[PDB]
Amino acid sequence: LGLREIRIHLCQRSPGSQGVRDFIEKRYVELKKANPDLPILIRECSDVQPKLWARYAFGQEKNVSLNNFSADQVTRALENVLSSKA
Amino acid sequence: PTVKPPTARKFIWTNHKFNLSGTPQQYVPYSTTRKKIQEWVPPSTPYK
Amino acid sequence: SNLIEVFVDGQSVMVEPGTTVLQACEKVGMQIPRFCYHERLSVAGNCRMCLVEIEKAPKVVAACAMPVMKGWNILTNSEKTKKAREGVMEFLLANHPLDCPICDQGGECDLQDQSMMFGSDRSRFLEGKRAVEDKNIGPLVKTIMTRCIQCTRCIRFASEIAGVDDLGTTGRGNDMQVGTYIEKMFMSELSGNIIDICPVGALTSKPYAFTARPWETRKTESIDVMDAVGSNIVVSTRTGEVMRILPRMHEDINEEWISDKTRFAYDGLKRQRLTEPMVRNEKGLLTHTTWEDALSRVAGMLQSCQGNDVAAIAGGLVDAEALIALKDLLNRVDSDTLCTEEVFPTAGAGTDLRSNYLLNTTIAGVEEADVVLLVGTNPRFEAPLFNARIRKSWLHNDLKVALIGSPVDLTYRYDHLGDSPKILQDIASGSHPFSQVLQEAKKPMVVLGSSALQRNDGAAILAAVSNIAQKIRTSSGVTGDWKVMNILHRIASQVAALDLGYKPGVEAIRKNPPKMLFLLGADGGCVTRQDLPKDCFIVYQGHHGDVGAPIADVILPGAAYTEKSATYVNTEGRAQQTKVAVMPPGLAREDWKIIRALSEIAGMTLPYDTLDQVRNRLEEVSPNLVRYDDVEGANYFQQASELSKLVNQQLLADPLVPPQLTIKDFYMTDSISRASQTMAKCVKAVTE
Amino acid sequence: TQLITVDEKLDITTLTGVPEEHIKTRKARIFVPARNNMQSGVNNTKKWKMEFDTRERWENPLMGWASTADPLSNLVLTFSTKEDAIAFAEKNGWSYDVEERKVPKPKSKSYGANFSWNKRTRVSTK
Amino acid sequence: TRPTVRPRNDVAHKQLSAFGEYVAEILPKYVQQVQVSCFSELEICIHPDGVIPVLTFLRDHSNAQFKSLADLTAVDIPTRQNRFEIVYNLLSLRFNSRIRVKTYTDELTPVESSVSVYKAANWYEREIWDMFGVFFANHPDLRRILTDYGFEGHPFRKDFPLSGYVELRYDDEVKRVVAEPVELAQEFRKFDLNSPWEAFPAYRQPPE
Amino acid sequence: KVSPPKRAEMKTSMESLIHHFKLYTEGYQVPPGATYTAIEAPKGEFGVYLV
Amino acid sequence: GVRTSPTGEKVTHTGQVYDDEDYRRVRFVGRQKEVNENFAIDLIAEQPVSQVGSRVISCDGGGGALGHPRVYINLDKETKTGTCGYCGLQFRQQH
Amino acid sequence: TSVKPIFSRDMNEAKRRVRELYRAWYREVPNTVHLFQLDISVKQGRDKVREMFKKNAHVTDPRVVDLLVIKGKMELEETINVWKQRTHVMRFFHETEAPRPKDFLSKFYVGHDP
Amino acid sequence: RFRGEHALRRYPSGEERCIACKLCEAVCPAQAITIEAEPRADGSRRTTRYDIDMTKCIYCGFCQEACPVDAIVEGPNFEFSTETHEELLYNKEKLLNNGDKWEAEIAANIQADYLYR
Ligand code: SF4
Ligand code: SF4
Ligand code: SF4
Ligand code: SF4
Ligand code: FES
Ligand SMILES: [K+]
Ligand SMILES: [Zn+2]
Repeated sequence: LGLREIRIHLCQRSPGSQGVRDFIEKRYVELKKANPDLPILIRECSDVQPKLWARYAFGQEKNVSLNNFSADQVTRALENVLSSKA
Repeated sequence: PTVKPPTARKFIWTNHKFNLSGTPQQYVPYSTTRKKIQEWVPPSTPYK
Repeated sequence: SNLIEVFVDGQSVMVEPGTTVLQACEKVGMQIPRFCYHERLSVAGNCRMCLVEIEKAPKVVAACAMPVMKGWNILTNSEKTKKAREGVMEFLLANHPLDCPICDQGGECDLQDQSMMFGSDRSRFLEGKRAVEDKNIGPLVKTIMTRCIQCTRCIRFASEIAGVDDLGTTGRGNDMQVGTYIEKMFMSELSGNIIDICPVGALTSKPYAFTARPWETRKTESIDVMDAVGSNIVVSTRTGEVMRILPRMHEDINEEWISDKTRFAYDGLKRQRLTEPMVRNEKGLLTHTTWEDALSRVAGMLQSCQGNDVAAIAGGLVDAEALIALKDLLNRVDSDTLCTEEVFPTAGAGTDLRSNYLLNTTIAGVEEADVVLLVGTNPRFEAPLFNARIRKSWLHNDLKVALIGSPVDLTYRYDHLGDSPKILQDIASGSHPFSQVLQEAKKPMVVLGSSALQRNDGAAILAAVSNIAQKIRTSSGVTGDWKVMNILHRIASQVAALDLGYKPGVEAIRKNPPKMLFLLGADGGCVTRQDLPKDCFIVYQGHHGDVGAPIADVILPGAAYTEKSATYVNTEGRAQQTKVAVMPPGLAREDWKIIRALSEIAGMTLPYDTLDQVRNRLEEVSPNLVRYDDVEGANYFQQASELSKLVNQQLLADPLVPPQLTIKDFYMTDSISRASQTMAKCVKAVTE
Repeated sequence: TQLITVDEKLDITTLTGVPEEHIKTRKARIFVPARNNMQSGVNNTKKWKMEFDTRERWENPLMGWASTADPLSNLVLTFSTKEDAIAFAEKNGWSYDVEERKVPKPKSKSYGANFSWNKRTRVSTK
Repeated sequence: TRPTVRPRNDVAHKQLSAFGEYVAEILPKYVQQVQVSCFSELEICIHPDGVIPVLTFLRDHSNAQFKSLADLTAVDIPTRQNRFEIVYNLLSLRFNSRIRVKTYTDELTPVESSVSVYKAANWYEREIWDMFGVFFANHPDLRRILTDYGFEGHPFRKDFPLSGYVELRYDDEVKRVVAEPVELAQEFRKFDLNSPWEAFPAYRQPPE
Repeated sequence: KVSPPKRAEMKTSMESLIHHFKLYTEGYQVPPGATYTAIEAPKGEFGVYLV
Repeated sequence: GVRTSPTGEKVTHTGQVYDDEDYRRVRFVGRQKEVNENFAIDLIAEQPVSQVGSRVISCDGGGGALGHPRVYINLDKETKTGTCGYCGLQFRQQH
Repeated sequence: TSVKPIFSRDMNEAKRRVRELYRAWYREVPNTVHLFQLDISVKQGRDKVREMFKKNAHVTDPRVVDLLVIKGKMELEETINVWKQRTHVMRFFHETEAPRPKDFLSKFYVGHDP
Repeated sequence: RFRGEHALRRYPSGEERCIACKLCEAVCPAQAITIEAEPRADGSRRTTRYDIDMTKCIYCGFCQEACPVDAIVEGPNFEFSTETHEELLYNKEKLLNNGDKWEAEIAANIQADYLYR
């Protein structure tokens, strides 16, 4: 019936999350200026793989692998999940 | 002890008791410590 | 290379200049006996136990106070070293009283241990020993001054770390007594740590006195939850009963010290417990019942509610496992109304980035700074070990401390800027020279307490301090890896709740009134039944029945922090795990087990049944909660600064008054301390 | 040749005679024990230790002792190195967690700093 | 030094060191270490693959004549990969000497039986199996000798607890004694008695 | 340090009370080393292998 | 002198009395609860206070080797009488 | 990784020894039932033998299953002669044991044991 | 020197000899002695629970020599066979009653024997 939260995991130093970092350094703020009541939790770690977890209504959750993604591919996947509302 | 009586004390028994095992006056073990964990007493008045 | 080579027992080793003999002997893995030396206190050099012999030198030197030089050979097992050790031991045991059976230090006494290891086996003292008059220095530290050896760790601890300057050495010669010369009640936030550093039984723990013996106690390591520092502690237990709490050697947080609340919370931990589930009967009184009946009633009321009609409140002593279990259970019913007792501003970035709700540098990062600004906090009571670290940096690294708020005592000297919030507008503009002071600072630090955010202008204060921090960092010549902005939390479960996606503050509950409310240890009494409608199925899930239990409709007993393997995150974002010391009393069970069984009754069971699977779910939500003893850097300060400038609030004229001012308010913080007769005795003793 | 190349996993869980309840529901802990803070000795912090989590111990209804039902509550093992303890934990099929050795950092001590001319590290009394 | 200290022997130390050198130079295939203790006891640490020849040498040489077998002891040290230490004790009646032969063996690898050298070990190592699980190949009759028939596991291993896993009690419903999970009336109180101070400086391990 | 002192001297001297405390609670520290000492029991050779 | 809780069961010198709702009292019916009629605190409460003229007194419990180890008691504080830690006797300075 | 074998050089010889041990046990089970005047049937005892044989079936190390074959052969030899009593035979059937809870709800009700 | 039934002695002033130092429970080879202590009303360090399991005890006399105040004594009584198992599980009160019963001969025995110790 609708998404409720977005969770984006990354690493500080690894290159595989680097493009994901290139999203956060560029286009995150306008995202928080676009959906102010939608919590997009950014979680940094040390050696984890890039990932994108979305929670929907009644506990439904989907997973997207953001491994070795560039900034524009991350933007495409994230606009897909916010515009999905499955 | 008719010539070497024992030393008189204030706590030494004046009546020797034999083995009372099997009698109603036998020994029963029990814990000598009080309750360890206390319990929360619910209030005596309703929440209305 | 400036390092020099010295010799111990014919073996070469490479040490730094300025390194004493004892540090080199510890570098080669040996322990020279000592009584007055301490690795965290200044060198006194008076016990004379550490005497060793340098070869080709006919005088013994004190290994705790003699710097080494190149070419020195140290003989730690020669004849004259053993003779000196035996003589010093005989002199120490000459006037020591025969009190070993009735002394709590027995079994862990330094004097007995090194008397067996290095002393002789008989006493030649045929005279009459001395007798020292006892003293009464408080209701926590039992004092018997006859057993003291004048090691003067009391004096250095009171003058250097606690900084109270009350203890002293009165008199001359063998009649000199370690005391205060008057009936002075020595009370401080770090008093009980002197019981750690007394090598003899002169100072003992008064609640622990004549209760146990160290050889029959099992030690279980755990984490403190009373404060948000995350103190690594150990619990000594005896036959399934919690006896005493000691610190642990963790150099990054609580090096070997703890606060008095952690040291004496166990008496409250063993009183006023909840041992059996209770439900309201027809008369409205709380009456005992079975687990299945209470769970069935809660599930039956839960299945009717949907949407915003159900909400939950997280307490200050609830682990992340129960938090994620309740979050997923309330997400099974499609309810995001998850609230915490402590209020944090969600304006702008909010809880998304981890940079704006963590102590971003380190607890130990204060050792690296030179200018520290405190805004609206009293760290002497909210986080005593953080204030101890600040005092250590102020003593050794010549740190500069300035505080905004009421001029409280912080056991050192600082710069009191003021109490109105408008002073931040004087700093963010550049009117006062203190702005230039942090501009010229190489490693500046801005610390904002979480008690100031409890006011109605927390967003404005956070925006002002973030503006100050990002004005300093983007203009001054800072390295970049240095994190200026820091937020000090005073609730153990606050960081774990914020990392889990909870909504801080109770605003979402008073906005839309829920018909069924969870109280996961909501002992603060943040919302009364008046703010809620006429019929609410309030369910309390906690160990101590303090505030929410008399108003709850169903009471579910839980496990305390010593009775479950629990994940807690301190104020700096470091995850830690507690261990099981004892069992919950009666029918009380672990909290996540209760939530999972409730979902199994309700027909919305979660896909985990064991604790490691709960930790796997925690890793799925956020990995930082499952990698223990590791601190992850919280980046992206500029994005949070840009998001904080979108909406601007107005700072009010209310002075930044912390809720704690004196030592009286320090002992009354949580539900565990509210059931402690030791803390009641401390409050009574400090209020006279 | 009288030697066989076996690359199979070294598992002897079925040879020790332990019931299954105590090889899958238990958590082995490998750690260096903390120094007792009432003593300055560090001789007990040189060997790694393997321990098990404490299970339920209740009170005897007759006389009041600590009656337990866990057979491994008094089983603490000593190992010289971490990897050997890890191998012994993997060998018996126990799920295990390891805490790192918390070495004390090398402090900088100086007797002269108690009598500095202008620094804040002067001793108020001696 | 004189009244309250045990006197030291040096001629026995010299003779034991000489015989240890002689043994180590006479069987270089299997010997690994030779040590003489402070109280004049000779210990030979040899490879397991020479369990049969070396002892047989000590049984049949003119200069050894270790005819008597005193002990067959297994020591469990869990911190090694070969956690079992099989130790033979031999006594020579002609030269009046005592010797100790040590070998290492883990759980799975077998060791050849020393029945053909000393027949007393035909019982002794049998008990070793019943206490340790160390299999002895080519044993004539190897089975349990001390524990119960339905006993699972080996008790003397250091991971085995003090109290067992089962207890016996008589039930009238089945008219039989039966095994139940162990539930003690009082838990065995573990006493922490290790001193936190160093005792012997000459026994100190080098740092890591 | 090995044999406990007398009862008359443990109530007068400090060192005797300390050594009585540790011997009857902790026990004396035996140095590492394995020995096999055998005596002539009336049945035969009785030996103890102590480690 | 012992006390009497109102369930009919005697009071031990420690202070252990089974409650009215405790079933363990069924172990006492048909038998007796063995307690000590000589309370130690009451037995030492009638001992006189020894008045000495020395600042430091020495106590060994009487009989030499048949008593507790010798302990020295300071009597500087005139507010509180110096009480021996082993035997419980108390000494008072005349001055 | 090269080790000394016990009796079996590879997995096939250990499987053959497992087969032979199971054959001998299946031969013995009626005689064991008759000798001790047992209360069980023959098929119940054979079901117990199969249940042990399949419980101890998730290990693939040839030395481990070789040691288990040797221990099972000792068990078989002890049942060949009259060395065990009725108790040691009946110990495999946990009859007087109360059935422990298995699901999460009953385990939550009875205590803290996971 | 006969070793028999355990008993708890008293001072010649009415006060109990034991000071709850827990040496006897640490030296006991059979762990038959259980001690639980708390500081009582007058501040003296005294026992609250002193349990001796006579079915566990091996009558070795380590407690009577480890005791620094001669509180616990292996007394002279040997005719104390019981008809029930729990009657051999002594608490503090039974031991104190045994001491009060047999002090008139335990004092004489320890007076005759103490010069050998
Ligand atoms: S502090 Fe003194 S009385 Fe206490 S155990 Fe140590 S030596 Fe004995
Ligand atoms: S009371 Fe203890 S810590 Fe204080 S000076 Fe004396 S021995 Fe040192
Ligand atoms: S005689 Fe020995 S076994 Fe018996 S209670 Fe005393 S110390 Fe324990
Ligand atoms: S040894 Fe003596 S004084 Fe110490 S606890 Fe035992 S009976 Fe009491
Ligand atoms: S440790 Fe050096 S004199 Fe005390
Ligand atoms: K102390
Ligand atoms: Zn006295």
